[PDB]
Amino acid sequence: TFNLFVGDLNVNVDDETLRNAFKDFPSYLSGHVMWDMQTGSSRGYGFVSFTSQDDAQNAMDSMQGQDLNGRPLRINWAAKLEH
Repeated sequence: TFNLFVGDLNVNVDDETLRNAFKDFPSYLSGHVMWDMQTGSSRGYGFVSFTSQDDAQNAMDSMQGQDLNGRPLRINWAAKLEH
């Protein structure tokens, strides 16, 4: 699969909100907002999965810096979180 890291999420963005923003893009599979399992609070980022690399690439480019709940989406290829 081909996976996007979606950053700069408003802490009020839940799974439903994130999924609704990406649901209709070609090859979309799923979306999840990350939250701190010791507090329950959103980490302000999430992931969106696709069957196709080209389709994940286009969804990223289409949504890059677009506003969701007042905050610009900061999108990149999913990768190990640093530091």
